Amino acid sequence: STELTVQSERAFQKQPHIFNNPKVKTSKRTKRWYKNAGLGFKTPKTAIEGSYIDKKCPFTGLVSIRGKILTGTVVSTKMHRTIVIRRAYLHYIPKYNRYEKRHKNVPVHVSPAFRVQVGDIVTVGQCRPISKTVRFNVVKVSAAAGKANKQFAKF
Amino acid sequence: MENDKGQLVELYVPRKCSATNRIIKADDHASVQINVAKVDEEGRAIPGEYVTYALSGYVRSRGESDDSLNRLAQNDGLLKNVWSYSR
Amino acid sequence: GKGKPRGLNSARKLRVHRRNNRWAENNYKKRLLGTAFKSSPFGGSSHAKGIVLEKLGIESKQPNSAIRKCVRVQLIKNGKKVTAFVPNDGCLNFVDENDEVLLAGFGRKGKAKGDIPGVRFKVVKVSGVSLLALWKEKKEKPRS
Amino acid sequence: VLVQDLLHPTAASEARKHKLKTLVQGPRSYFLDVKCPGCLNITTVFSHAQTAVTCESCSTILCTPTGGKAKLSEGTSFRRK
Amino acid sequence: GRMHSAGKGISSSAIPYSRNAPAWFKLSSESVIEQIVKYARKGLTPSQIGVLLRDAHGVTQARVITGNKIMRILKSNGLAPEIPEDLYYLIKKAVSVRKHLERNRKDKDAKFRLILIESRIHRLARYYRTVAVLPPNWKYESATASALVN
Amino acid sequence: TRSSVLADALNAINNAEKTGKRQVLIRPSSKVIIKFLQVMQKHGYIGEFEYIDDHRSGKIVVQLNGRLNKCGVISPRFNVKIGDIEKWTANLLPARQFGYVILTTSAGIMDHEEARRKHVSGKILGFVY
RNA sequence: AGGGGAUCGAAGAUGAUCAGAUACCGUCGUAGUCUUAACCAUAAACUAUGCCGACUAGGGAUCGGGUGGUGUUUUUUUAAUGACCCACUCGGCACCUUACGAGAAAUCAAAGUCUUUGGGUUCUGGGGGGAGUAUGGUCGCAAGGCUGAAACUUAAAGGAAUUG
RNA sequence: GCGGUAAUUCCAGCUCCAAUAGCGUAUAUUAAAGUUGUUGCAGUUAAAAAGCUCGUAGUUGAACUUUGGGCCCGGUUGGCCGGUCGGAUUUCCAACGGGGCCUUUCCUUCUGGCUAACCUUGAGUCCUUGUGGCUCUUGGCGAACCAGGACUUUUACUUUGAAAAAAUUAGAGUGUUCAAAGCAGGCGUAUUGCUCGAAUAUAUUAGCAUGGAAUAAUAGAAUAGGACG
RNA sequence: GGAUAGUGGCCUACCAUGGUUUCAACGGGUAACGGGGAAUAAGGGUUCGAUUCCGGAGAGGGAGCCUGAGAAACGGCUACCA
Ligand SMILES: [Mg+2]
Ligand SMILES: [Mg+2]
Ligand SMILES: [Mg+2]
Ligand SMILES: [Mg+2]
Ligand SMILES: [Mg+2]
Ligand SMILES: [Mg+2]
Ligand SMILES: [Mg+2]
Ligand SMILES: [Mg+2]
Ligand SMILES: [Mg+2]
Ligand SMILES: [Mg+2]
Ligand SMILES: [Mg+2]
Ligand SMILES: [Mg+2]
Ligand SMILES: [Mg+2]
Ligand SMILES: [Mg+2]
Ligand SMILES: [Mg+2]
Ligand SMILES: [Mg+2]
Ligand SMILES: [Mg+2]
Ligand SMILES: [Mg+2]
Ligand SMILES: [Mg+2]
Ligand SMILES: [Mg+2]
Ligand SMILES: [Mg+2]
Ligand SMILES: [Mg+2]
Ligand SMILES: [Mg+2]
Ligand SMILES: [Mg+2]
Ligand SMILES: [Mg+2]
Ligand SMILES: [Mg+2]
Ligand SMILES: [Mg+2]
Ligand SMILES: [Mg+2]
Ligand SMILES: [Mg+2]
Ligand SMILES: [Mg+2]
Ligand SMILES: [Mg+2]
Ligand SMILES: [Mg+2]
Ligand SMILES: [Mg+2]
Ligand SMILES: [Mg+2]
Ligand SMILES: [Mg+2]
Ligand SMILES: [Mg+2]
Ligand SMILES: [Mg+2]
Ligand SMILES: [Mg+2]
Ligand SMILES: [Mg+2]
Ligand SMILES: [Mg+2]
Ligand SMILES: [Mg+2]
Ligand SMILES: [Zn+2]
Repeated sequence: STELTVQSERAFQKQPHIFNNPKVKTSKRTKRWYKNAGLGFKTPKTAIEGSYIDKKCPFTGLVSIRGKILTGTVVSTKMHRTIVIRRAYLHYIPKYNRYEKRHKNVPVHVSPAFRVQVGDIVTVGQCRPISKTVRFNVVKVSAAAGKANKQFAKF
Repeated sequence: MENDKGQLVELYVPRKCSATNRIIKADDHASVQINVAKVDEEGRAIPGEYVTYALSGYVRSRGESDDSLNRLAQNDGLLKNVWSYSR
Repeated sequence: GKGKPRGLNSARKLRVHRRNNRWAENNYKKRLLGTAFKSSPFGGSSHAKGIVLEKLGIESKQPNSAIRKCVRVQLIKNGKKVTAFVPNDGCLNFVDENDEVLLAGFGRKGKAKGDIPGVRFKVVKVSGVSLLALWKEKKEKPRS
Repeated sequence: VLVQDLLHPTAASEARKHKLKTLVQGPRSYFLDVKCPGCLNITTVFSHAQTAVTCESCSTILCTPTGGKAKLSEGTSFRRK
Repeated sequence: GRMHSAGKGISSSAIPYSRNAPAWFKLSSESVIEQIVKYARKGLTPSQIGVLLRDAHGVTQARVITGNKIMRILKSNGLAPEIPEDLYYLIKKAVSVRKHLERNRKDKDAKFRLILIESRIHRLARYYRTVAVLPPNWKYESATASALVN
Repeated sequence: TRSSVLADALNAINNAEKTGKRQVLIRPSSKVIIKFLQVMQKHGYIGEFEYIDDHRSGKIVVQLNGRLNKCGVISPRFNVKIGDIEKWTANLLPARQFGYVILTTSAGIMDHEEARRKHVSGKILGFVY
């Protein structure tokens, strides 16, 4: 999320150990740092362009993505800098030789590099424990808006 | 119904209703077999020479015994225009 | 198809219906309600040892006409009182109220046996010496 | 029955069936060119109008709707094409 | 069939096998497209236009002479109504039924048929809402429907 | 509403032979029906069929002889792992020698014995004998 | 809760019958029956038979719509009409005969196209009593509705048909 | 169901049956049970279709979008032959599979590394009247995957494979005297060792890896805010 | 930020209002340690596994802690309850 005035906390936000010497008159005004997550996941330009300060970002922060990579559809965007996705799957009962619809919701951190809204399929990647429940991080958006621009007024 | 070294086993290859090509079993005492004579030059039905058709009991019960014969005897020769392939 | 959803993703509906309809199964019902533990003088066990209160002349049901010799027993582990049969002509001379008999099921899954009304148990031992043995001559009943 | 041609049905027993039960379904209505000699020009009318068709120039009449085929009005010619 | 009754009538158009011309039919796609927009300008429903062109004209069906459906012709030519006409006539009837019911609270039968009409209304709307032709919040409201049609 | 277009095709054919007929009109002629009809005539349980072309889903006319006992469809197109095809043929085929269960694999719609040759599997469609 | 209260009439009172006769039959007649405003939500609410779709068999009636006519009748001057007749075709309520088929049978064009067992889907039942009882929940002004056990008991209960 | 005075059921004698170092009983559970029915039940009247209709969740859901034809490579059974001192491969033949092509035909995609295969051919030719045959460099095949950049509609199913404890199970070898077992053992110069073993299979949901592209979903270009350069 | 060997509402402060659910959350029951496995032999299943191996938990019931690489140890200590 984080929207407008990154310096909005009691503690000054900053990237760790990314020093900017004031004696040397610079034009970028803040030496910024970013990494490439890996597995061919494009580190989106908004992470390099933007000036957010999220330390749980997989592109600008101090987490790493390793292990399971999962996808799922977004079902709530009501938490700040974190969402919840619904991953669906059919589960097999042998005795009847048929299936049943099951599902699990996965809480997943989302860097302000991405702008998400409910309905979007998203690719997440497992990282270290981020919070009490978050064990995945949003890493690539597969939808755009779920045909939102094609829902305008009369012709 | 052969066996390992070709020898014909399992007696009694049954008949077959020429209208349905289904089997005419033993106890099918409702079936039939119709012998048609072989007429020659100027009358003279040849005795002992037949054009035989066999019909199941199921066909004759359903009434199709008549209509099915017209079709079977016509294209086998002994009918001039009576039967119709269209309706 | 008459009822049962034949769909390939209808397993939940098919499981739950089974679950539900098992309850009409008399045995499945008892097994999950733990009836043997709740009801059923025996705690769910094969036998149960108890103590003789009084010797009863239970009169057989129709069309039979007899006096079936039985004993009212107060089970040790339970205190539950139970009237139980003493089979084998004689054998009511062996019991002698206040004694310690070993009851057993009658072999009808509850369900009192025969012309004997409301007797779901039979005696197998008294004073720890095997009713059968006393009947023949093999053992003798202990001191007191 | 029990053996017949379902591919080449006779033109009569076919013609008598319902418009949907023919071998390949098709309409049984038609169009027609109607004209009263008061005018020079013709007007193509549908056989089951539902709309009382009026002609080109004058506020005249041509036909009234019914349950089915339109009742063509007073003396007028027609042809099925 | 008959989603809201028990009748089983089979009664449809037998569309001709000939997908191209009548071939005794004259004037061009220009001729009838112009003729469609003409009636659409009067305000006729795409159905009325199709019937008025079937009888008084030689337009057996407008999809043949012109490669476009009548509703799509009005759309392109900026005559597309706010809501589809079936959902219009459903809402239209629902209002009329309701206007009758508010005047006769003793008419159990009309209260019934209202439910049947409205249930089709809500189901149709859900379809149109799924295919983006209605904003993804559109809802039929009794207190606002009579404003929507008349 | 019509659910398995294949089911209707096969039941019409079974009700045909049972009634002693030699032909049937079937509706409405999906691809899989043809691909099913074609497997039957490969092993001679029907003669030739003709696709008649309305400008709709289509119609078919099948000419059947007398060899067909019962051609059936399996309502849920169950999955069959290659170690279960024998379990299917065993349940619903009159013997080991003859009869075919026809299933649907990635390598095409094909009777079980062919599907054993190419060594591929998938969902089960129906059976012919 | 108003109004209405002719009629018939739970209740009650009677006359008779009966060993008795709180009944059947007769008399009187309260509530009710009718209506408005609100409740109640049950009937052998029945076809004791779910819905959507496919296929499978002959027959003549009738209902509604439609198509066909050098058909009949209404005459005016020939029509137009209207009613009627004949053939067809959809969709009705049914009936008749068959049974390939099904069923334990009675019977059933579905209750058929099932051990050659799979079109989609909903609901209920699992020996008889106990018992639609106890308990809790919930709805109702009430009466009661819906949801709804167990212990114990029991070898039968039951269905259709056959002979008596 | 027997027993109320000739008891084929009780109490015994006699004789007889069944299983037998074992046999009965009680309780539980499994089979019989298609009386829990996915396979596979029943519901007119035997137990069972809600009084009726709407209807959300659930389950389900019409048809149609590269088919058809042509060429090539090399596999595994089976035949008619056996060349050879039980088994062998060529040529002749079918039969059933796999790979790759050209038919308007993404194979994600460019930038080199590499080339295995020929439109190649540079000479001819072991040799059956020669396209039977391969060693063989100087113009001319991409995909066979490396690695670096740039991107990718989603799934279900099925194939194969990796990853995988032992005991248990199924199962091989082996004469614990047999067998349940065990994992031994078997050969000699049995006076200074020889030597076979201690297999194989199942390991099913999920996850990983790979081939397939039927069946069944999903997404796309309609106020063009489209597609390539 | 503190605390931990370290991640983490693990704890604190500040701020926000979120998190789960008929695809059954939450609650109740279990005469419930989980698994390799066991019994029953057409198949599909049904029932069982305290118990020879693996994993977990405990040491009368709770809590606390010393030593130490490793214990919240009990044939270690301290306290309360029995
Ligand atoms: Mg928040
Ligand atoms: Mg019940
Ligand atoms: Mg007593
Ligand atoms: Mg409906
Ligand atoms: Mg009805
Ligand atoms: Mg219909
Ligand atoms: Mg209509
Ligand atoms: Mg009155
Ligand atoms: Mg009285
Ligand atoms: Mg009196
Ligand atoms: Mg009284
Ligand atoms: Mg009722
Ligand atoms: Mg009735
Ligand atoms: Mg009929
Ligand atoms: Mg009969
Ligand atoms: Mg008795
Ligand atoms: Mg005597
Ligand atoms: Mg005697
Ligand atoms: Mg005697
Ligand atoms: Mg035994
Ligand atoms: Mg199955
Ligand atoms: Mg039953
Ligand atoms: Mg009854
Ligand atoms: Mg009943
Ligand atoms: Mg009913
Ligand atoms: Mg309801
Ligand atoms: Mg489909
Ligand atoms: Mg595998
Ligand atoms: Mg925090
Ligand atoms: Mg709150
Ligand atoms: Mg549940
Ligand atoms: Mg426990
Ligand atoms: Mg357990
Ligand atoms: Mg069972
Ligand atoms: Mg255990
Ligand atoms: Mg225990
Ligand atoms: Mg411990
Ligand atoms: Mg102790
Ligand atoms: Mg301790
Ligand atoms: Mg100790
Ligand atoms: Mg210890
Ligand atoms: Zn005019």
